[PDB]
Amino acid sequence: SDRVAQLTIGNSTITTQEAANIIVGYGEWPSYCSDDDATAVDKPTRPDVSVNRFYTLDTKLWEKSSKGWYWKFPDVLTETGVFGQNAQFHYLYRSGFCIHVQCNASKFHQGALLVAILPEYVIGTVAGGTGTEDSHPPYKQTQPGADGFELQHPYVLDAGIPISQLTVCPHQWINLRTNNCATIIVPYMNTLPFDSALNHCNFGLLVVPISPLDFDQGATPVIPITITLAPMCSEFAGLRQAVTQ
Amino acid sequence: SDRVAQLTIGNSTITTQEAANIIVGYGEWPSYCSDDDATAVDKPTRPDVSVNRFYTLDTKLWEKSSKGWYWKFPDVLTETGVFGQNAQFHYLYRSGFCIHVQCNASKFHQGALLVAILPEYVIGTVAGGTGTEDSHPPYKQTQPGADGFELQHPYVLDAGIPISQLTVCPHQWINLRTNNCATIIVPYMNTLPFDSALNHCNFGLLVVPISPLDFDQGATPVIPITITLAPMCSEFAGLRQAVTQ
Amino acid sequence: SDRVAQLTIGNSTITTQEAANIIVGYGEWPSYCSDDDATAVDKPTRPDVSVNRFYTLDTKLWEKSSKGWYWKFPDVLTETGVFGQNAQFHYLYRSGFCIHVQCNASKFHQGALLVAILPEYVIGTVAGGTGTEDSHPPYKQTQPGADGFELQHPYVLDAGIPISQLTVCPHQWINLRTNNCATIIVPYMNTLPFDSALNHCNFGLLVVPISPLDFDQGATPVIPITITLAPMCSEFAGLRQAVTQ
Amino acid sequence: DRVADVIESSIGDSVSRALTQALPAPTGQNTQVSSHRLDTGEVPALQAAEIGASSNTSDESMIETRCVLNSHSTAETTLDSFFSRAGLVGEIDLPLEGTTNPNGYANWDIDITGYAQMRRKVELFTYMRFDAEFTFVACTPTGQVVPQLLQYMFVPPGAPKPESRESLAWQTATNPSVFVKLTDPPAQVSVPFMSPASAYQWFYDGYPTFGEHKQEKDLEYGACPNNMMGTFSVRNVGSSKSKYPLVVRIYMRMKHVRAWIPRPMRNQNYLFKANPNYAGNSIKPTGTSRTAITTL
Amino acid sequence: DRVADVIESSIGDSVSRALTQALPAPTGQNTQVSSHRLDTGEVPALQAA
Ligand SMILES: Cc1cc(CCCCCCCOc2ccc(C3=NCCO3)cc2)on1
Repeated sequence: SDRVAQLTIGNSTITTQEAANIIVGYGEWPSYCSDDDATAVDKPTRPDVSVNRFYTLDTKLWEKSSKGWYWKFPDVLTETGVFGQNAQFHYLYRSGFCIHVQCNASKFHQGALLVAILPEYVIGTVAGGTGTEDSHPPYKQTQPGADGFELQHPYVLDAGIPISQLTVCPHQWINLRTNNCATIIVPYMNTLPFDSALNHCNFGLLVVPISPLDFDQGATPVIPITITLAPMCSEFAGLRQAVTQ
Repeated sequence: SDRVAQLTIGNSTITTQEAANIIVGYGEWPSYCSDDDATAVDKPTRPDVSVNRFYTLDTKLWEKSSKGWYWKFPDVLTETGVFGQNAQFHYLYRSGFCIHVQCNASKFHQGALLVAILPEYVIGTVAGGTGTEDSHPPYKQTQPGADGFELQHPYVLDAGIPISQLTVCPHQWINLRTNNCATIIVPYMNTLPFDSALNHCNFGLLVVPISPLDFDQGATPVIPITITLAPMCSEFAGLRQAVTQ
Repeated sequence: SDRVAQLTIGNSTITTQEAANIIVGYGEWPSYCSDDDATAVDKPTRPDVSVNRFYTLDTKLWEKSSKGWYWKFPDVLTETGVFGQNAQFHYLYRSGFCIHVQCNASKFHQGALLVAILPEYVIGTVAGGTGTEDSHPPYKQTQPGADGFELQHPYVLDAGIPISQLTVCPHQWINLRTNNCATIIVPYMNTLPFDSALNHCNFGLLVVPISPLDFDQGATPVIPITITLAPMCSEFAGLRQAVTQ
Repeated sequence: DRVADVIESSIGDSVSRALTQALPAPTGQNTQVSSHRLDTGEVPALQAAEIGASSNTSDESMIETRCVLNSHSTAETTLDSFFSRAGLVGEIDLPLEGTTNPNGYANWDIDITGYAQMRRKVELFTYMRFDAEFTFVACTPTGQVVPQLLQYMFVPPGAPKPESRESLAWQTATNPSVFVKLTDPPAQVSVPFMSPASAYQWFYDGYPTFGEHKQEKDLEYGACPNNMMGTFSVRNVGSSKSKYPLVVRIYMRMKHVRAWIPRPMRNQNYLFKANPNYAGNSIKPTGTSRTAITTL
Repeated sequence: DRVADVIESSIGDSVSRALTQALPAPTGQNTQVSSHRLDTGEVPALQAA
């Protein structure tokens, strides 16, 4: 009664028989905005089930050389579903997330992925190598949306910070000999009650292979990693026309 | 406390470490005949332990092409043991059964058998192919006894009925990745309190491969299926000399 | 809650995830010497943690032909650690032991070791083959200390006694398909309250392959067996200078 | 009367579930007596890091322990203890001859990300709320104290930023200014937590404008206005050349600190302010290196 | 006054833990009536030598 689990939101149900418990970011369940924490005076929308549900956004292929990937969040779910709509139509957005990363293999494969949530995940550049040039990461790199983006210098998380310490963040590991999925529930984290789903990404999801994938030849070589996630307590306000970015 | 089990009747004990619970046909344990359900006025014999025990009747070899087999019941146990005797010596017979079908393989083999009990399992013929000839199945096919009989058109259970619907009958599956045996307890089912073990077969046992057996070469290729069964609450009346058929 | 276990004495902790319970020799936990069971009037030393702890003494390689090994006990731990010291410095010694023999393999290897404790394990000789010569086993064979000694005629335990009956002694088996370690707790057994750790060996530890080790080629062929043990309730008296033997 | 699913519908629950509680921890936890344990079913030592939680194994479960009454204080590890230490965050030059700041006045954009020591400490957290004590140490480049009068002026964003030593803005009719001689002890003043956000944000993963976000504008990524507190302006009070070359060092001591969401400590050298850029060709290991894992 | 680890310190326990008891056995154990048992979860026959 701990390695098996079932997550159900809206009209979606995830199943798993080799889980490793559930992490609750900074020990706090997603909640709605207090009546004294808020400022925006207009009465918000809380679509509920039409937005708070599981969206299986993408699949990556784990290879013996993979460096690791990341997805910025608020963003990732735009353009997709009714959630995406309320996000374009409304100025203000607020919500928590249930992130379920899955990846399975056989008892004969081996490897370990680090799945973490890094709030305010600001990306950096190599500064032109020499570090004299003040370059800046493009809209394509900072906000890749679904499809995510691959890291180029995971050791420093492409931001000059040691990944070795990334675990001070709500994380969980996917060690093939042990489990086949990570589940992290993240509460709304920002210095404001609401913010724009468009120009601000409350956090990023990192999926990095710390112990490389390996297996003797002949075993299925296609080990995918799929990202499924669900907004929780989504609230929107500041209605206007639909804006893309 | 559910995948392991032990069945003990008479002087026989079956063991299993990969069971899938026990089915009780039409949700009813075998009972003896009511004093108001009966008609035959002679006081019956209830040999008890000498007949209500496990008889391991036969082994079949499951192959990548196997079509499936069946055994008619009352019959199957005649000629074998003290049970067989009381059945030949007495006109009237009555009893329930505990059927335990077993078949194991390795965690590297795969396949799935459907084990069902089909009451009043009347057999049909192909009618000479064209269906113009009114042929009839032989005593060898309708009542094969032990050794059972192989199906020729399992899709219709050699009787013009969809096997796809055979599950409305007390059944159970033997899925190699999951278990290695089926256990079904059947109560006496007939429109009469007692009947002749010889000319009437209250039901048939079907063992059919729905998902074919398969495995990479090098793994032991001999996957047998053994049928073990035990009469329950056997009652006999109408004593005379011993009759074979 | 029975296949996993943790043994902790002094500053040592053994771990195991495929245990087979714990045997307590002759059903008795090691105790200290009664005030009326003793004779030596000097007040003893009970070093406690500095001696009652796990000492991982040696590793043997299990091979498809291995005959089996044994270690005499009191002795084995001399020369090693603070225990060894109190044993050389003091005339009288007394103590129980927690013996943890470990050996693991893969779910694809097979074999079975008999791990037993045979009190007063007197060794014999082949008597010059013909049995006319009254030979005697050397100090090297009777008291091998760590490194143990290999048996030459395990069937008779090199002492004219059937190993088939060795199980009337606190034993335990290491069956690879089932577990990967043996744990036996032995109380002080002698006809005296204290005795010399040097010239007397209260018992011997036998590790014998009854079902030979086997595996298909390609699987790691180096299957070691390691002996770890811890004195319990060690008591010493009769202090003088340090004596080796 | 209602539709039920509306009556239960927990939508609108403003309070968070929690799951953890803050307990008193004035001293380090004491150690209690431990004895040998030889049993099955109980494995402290065994853990499953995959879960994402730190090993809860206690010393007592790994060895026979004595009893120790730990009375070591944990006071010096509080945020206030750790942060309420004045540190250099700004430096302003007011030379006589030069290209930097002649004319006799300067405008320092209030940004503490300019110096490595202080920057790294704060970048330990994602959000920080606090008041601060700003101290201004002025003197000549030689470190000499000179009889010169200065005027410091905090210029909130939106206020007229002085364009010259004699700018009208120095009337400082509503802005808070400070007049000090370099002969007087360094000026020190108390600043509150100004900012429309509830906390300053060291890292802002997003943009602030809502536009096209083309190449040229990637300059605005990570730029969060809730952190731009305005500028700090300084001038030698007068209408003629200073007569002495000056330098002002700005030290900041945080107080009444609250911090949230710890992050990994800075790994590579810093390159620019409000921009985590690192030198791609000089990516060094977090620390020292050996020759083999089997040798010190 | 004492150091605690000295107060618990079970060192010096002269009596043995036991774990077994000798019961009267003047005659061989009798056999009691047994009936059929068809159930899961309970496996007498299965052991782990
Ligand atoms: C009198 C008087 C007082 C002053 C100066 C007052 C300064 C108050 C400064 C408060 C600064 O808070 C900060 C928060 C964040 C950052 C920051 N820099 C990079 C992004 O975050 C800098 C300062 O000048 N004159």
